[PDB]
Amino acid sequence: PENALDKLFSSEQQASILHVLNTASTKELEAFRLLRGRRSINIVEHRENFGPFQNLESLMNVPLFKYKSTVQVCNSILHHH
Repeated sequence: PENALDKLFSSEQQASILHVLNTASTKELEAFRLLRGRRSINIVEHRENFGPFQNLESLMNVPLFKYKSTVQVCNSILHHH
């Protein structure tokens, strides 16, 4: 986890992003431009079938997320939640 995506964020920043990923509706997620469309549905359905996100790296398990796009999504949620 020393090389985890999560290490790019402080613990409080990580908690703030995870809270949104774990509680926002698809409509609320689509307010983040990078999540408009299928990504928003994917986050909500993944958390329902696999559980709430415990770390940000876990977003790479969601279709349509890669490392770079995960970082960019998290940076947007951090600033605009």
